[PDB]
Amino acid sequence: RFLKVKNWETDVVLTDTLHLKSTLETGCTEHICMGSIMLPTKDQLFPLAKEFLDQYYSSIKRFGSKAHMDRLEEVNKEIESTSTYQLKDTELIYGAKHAWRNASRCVGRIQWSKLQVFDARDCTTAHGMFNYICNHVKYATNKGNLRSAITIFPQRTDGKHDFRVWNSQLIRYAGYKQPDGSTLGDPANVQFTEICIQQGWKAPRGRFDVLPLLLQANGNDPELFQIPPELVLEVPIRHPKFDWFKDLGLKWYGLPAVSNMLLEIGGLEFSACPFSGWYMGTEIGVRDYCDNSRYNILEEVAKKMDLDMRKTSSLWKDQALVEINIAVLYSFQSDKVTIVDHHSATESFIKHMENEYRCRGGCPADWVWIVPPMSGSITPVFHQEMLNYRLTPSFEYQPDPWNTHVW
Amino acid sequence: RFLKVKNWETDVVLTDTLHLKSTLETGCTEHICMGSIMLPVRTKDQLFPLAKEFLDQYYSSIKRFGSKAHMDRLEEVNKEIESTSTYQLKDTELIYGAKHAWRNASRCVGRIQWSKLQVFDARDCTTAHGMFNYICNHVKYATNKGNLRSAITIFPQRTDGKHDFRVWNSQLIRYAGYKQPDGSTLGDPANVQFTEICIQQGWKAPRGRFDVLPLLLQANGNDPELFQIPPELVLEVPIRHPKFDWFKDLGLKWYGLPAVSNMLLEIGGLEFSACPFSGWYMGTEIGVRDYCDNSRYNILEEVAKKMDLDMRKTSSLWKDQALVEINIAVLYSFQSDKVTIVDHHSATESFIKHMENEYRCRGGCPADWVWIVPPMSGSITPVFHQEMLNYRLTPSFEYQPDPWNTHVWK
Ligand code: HEM
Ligand code: HEM
Ligand SMILES: N=C(NCCC[C@H](N)C(=O)N[C@@H](CCN)C(N)=O)N[N+](=O)[O-]
Ligand SMILES: N=C(NCCC[C@H](N)C(=O)N[C@@H](CCN)C(N)=O)N[N+](=O)[O-]
Ligand SMILES: C[C@H](O)[C@H](O)[C@H]1CNc2nc(N)[nH]c(=O)c2N1
Ligand SMILES: C[C@H](O)[C@H](O)[C@H]1CNc2nc(N)[nH]c(=O)c2N1
Ligand SMILES: [Zn+2]
Repeated sequence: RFLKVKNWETDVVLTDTLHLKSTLETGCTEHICMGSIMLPTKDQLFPLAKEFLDQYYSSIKRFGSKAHMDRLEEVNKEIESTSTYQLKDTELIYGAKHAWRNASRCVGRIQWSKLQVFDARDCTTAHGMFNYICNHVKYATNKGNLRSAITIFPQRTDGKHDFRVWNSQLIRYAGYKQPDGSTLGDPANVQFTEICIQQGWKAPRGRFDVLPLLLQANGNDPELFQIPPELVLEVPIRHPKFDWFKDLGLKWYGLPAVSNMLLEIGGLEFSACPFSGWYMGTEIGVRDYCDNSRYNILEEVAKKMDLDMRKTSSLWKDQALVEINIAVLYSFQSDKVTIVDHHSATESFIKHMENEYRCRGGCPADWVWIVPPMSGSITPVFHQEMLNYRLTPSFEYQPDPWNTHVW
Repeated sequence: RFLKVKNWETDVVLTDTLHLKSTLETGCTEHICMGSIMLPVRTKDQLFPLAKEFLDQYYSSIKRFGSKAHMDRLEEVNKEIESTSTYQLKDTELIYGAKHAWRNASRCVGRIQWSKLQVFDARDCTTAHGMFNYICNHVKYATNKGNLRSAITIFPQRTDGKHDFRVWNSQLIRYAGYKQPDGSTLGDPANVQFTEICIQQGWKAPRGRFDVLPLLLQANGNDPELFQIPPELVLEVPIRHPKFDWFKDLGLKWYGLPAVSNMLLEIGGLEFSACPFSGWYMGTEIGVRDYCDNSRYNILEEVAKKMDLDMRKTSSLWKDQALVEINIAVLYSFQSDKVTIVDHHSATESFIKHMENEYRCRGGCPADWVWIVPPMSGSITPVFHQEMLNYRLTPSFEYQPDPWNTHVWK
């Protein structure tokens, strides 16, 4: 069927047909919606490959051509013989860009076509991975004028020689459990911060300690490496009015770079595919800084602002939230590092949605993730109906390696 | 089947078995989620089973399942249906049914209060004047001089579909909206079409910014009739700020009694098309949506200007700053006038406790995340971090088409 999507603020209705080409399941049923759940063979492979090549050739206006047919046969014979195949550089680039295009939880997809792809399929070791990663970080950071990029390591073979980056993001802060029973640094990384020590790392036991990369190549045991500090761009956070702010001693890194997902293109699985773009202000100011299970800093900021924290209805938490997020943005813009506010980013997404609807017939989107964690309804996406469904190529979740690795 | 739901802030995991009793569809499929879509005359045939299901739930709730009283009621209803094609609920079943439609309302964050609902039985009502009297009594009881009390008034159920009782207003109390020839709107933009119908029907509009609309009431399928709610019965709150003395000069005020009046209440297969209900406001409803939605009063700029915020660029977060103050004001004004209201922090925290309680004593709590999470400060409320399962249980409150689109004028 053909579904319709309405924006309740502008009345604009869009019709969706792209969903009709969905393959994977959503987790929902006619009886129950799981829209808010965080995570709901040669014979198998060729179909997948064919589906992919078909869209690739269609995208380049050579659908059904001899080239298309030839390629389809070549891959067909390759799988039948090698039980797998290799993507052409062209198909690789198209695949990665589209996996981003299809990321229903990503609000910055208007940038999807401008992705620098780094082919690391010739990589064989952890030092090699480190080398490729350092080059990605430097390229993408670009002294503050961030550029989206992804580095693709060798695809899975027999699952016994998988490449993996154990970190969740290339750059994050350490987390240690203290005697107090409290947590020093980032609580979200406590466990990882331990496996780094349990492996050899010498933690400074600080509040913002850039973690070491834990790289795994060809199924081997992961190895540690410290990213040249000169390559980790960091922003000290200050407020454009509260000169006391700085004493909070807060800072964040400029490069968001998801490194634990799995990239699936034409059936092939790339288990190590770190990618990066740039931050939306709220990710740091609202989630990293104010989540109760994270740096949980609202109370401190509240106190220095000297506001009545006696009653929830004074909305001190909300007032502080705003100020903190004003600081994050302020600091990044001041240090000339790329960053986008939730207002501008959501506006962009709406524009992207409209482009996608008319040039592609739709845009899979997960409302639960697209709407910013603060000021939801004053951003346009809140009033925008969205249809969520899975399309390939795609970025998928995968088990944390330390729960699957056989040392 | 069992389903796990987890809170990513506390790691608490709950198990849901309640969903096994969901009959109605959700709009989603194994291939598509319609979770953010706002809205995705029965036969004797499908009526008795609907009745039986309900009566079994009722008798089980009172620990009399399988009793003689239970079996006789089933036989009594079955006969009545075969005989008259419908059936009447006992007062007790009506009350139980009403409370459960609220208890099952997956988009309602105030459900911790479900068991305390005052049900007014208006099934003996035959005319619009009769409806007006019932509604006046409901508004006065509910308002209770500012100490709000949850209530619902239930008018006669649908029979053949040509004799429906309907409250044409979407809420018993709402402000008029007027579109000017220059394209701008005076009052509340959301109520413009309804305001026009009221004028066409004879209402003398005072054409101001906060004019309480007249009730347009339809009884037994007849053409609707106009009634003005006694002003002394309509409690309102002037909006001022704890620190901004100029806020009061924005000329804002809101009514204190929220009362949805356009939903359909379904109990045991029976359809109640006019069932106005009221509780009390969560601050953000007024402060974030009614006041700051671009298509509503939209006061962000004017408030931002007076605060002398940097409006040159969005990254100054002037909108976000103005938003908090306005919401501080709404809460402050209500508490000062001693009119019940709840802020989003307290409301969401209570809902999590209610939800956990429901999972243990009931096996679940259908909830719509998209609606439950507040329109501001989303992630600093516990619900944002809570996984929820949405499904439909009856009894329930359902949407129904606006009456002006279906009514056959006499
Ligand atoms: C350049 C601007 C970019 C912006 C502003 C942006 C913004 C966002 C935001 C705010 C999220 C949610 C993060 C969270 O809540 O954890 C997100 C998620 C995501 N983005 Fe983008 N993104 C950008 C670039 C990228 C790139 C370059 C890719 C892919 C190559 C991408 C793929 C995804 C995926 C797959 C997710 C979901 C990850 C998860 O489930 O944890 N994003 N993005
Ligand atoms: C005790 C006070 C109550 C509070 C604080 C509360 C709060 C809320 C809020 C914030 C909404 C969302 C409104 C919107 O965004 O349009 C809502 C929706 C809802 N509530 Fe409650 N509520 C209360 C009492 C009730 C009562 C008395 C009933 C039923 C007897 C009820 C039934 C529902 C239903 C059916 C919806 C969804 C309405 C729609 O879809 O438009 N609520 N509630
Ligand atoms: N802006 C991005 N955000 C995604 C990564 C940052 C995100 N806020 C985050 O903390 N993700 C966690 C996963 C959150 N559950 C991680 N993978 O370390 N991506 N980007 O490439 O531009
Ligand atoms: N707090 C309540 N809120 C629901 C009613 C107010 C809501 N903010 C509102 O404006 N609802 C619109 C529907 C909004 N789409 C209506 N039916 O007039 N309900 N209550 O019983 O206490
Ligand atoms: C339970 C719920 O799914 C969870 O808290 C989601 C909500 N929306 C989100 N949205 C984004 N962008 N990122 C998140 O981590 C979440 N967490
Ligand atoms: C499109 C989207 O579903 C829509 O704007 C929803 C989102 N969440 C909501 N939540 C509540 N409580 N009330 C609403 O009117 C809405 N509108
Ligand atoms: Zn769904």
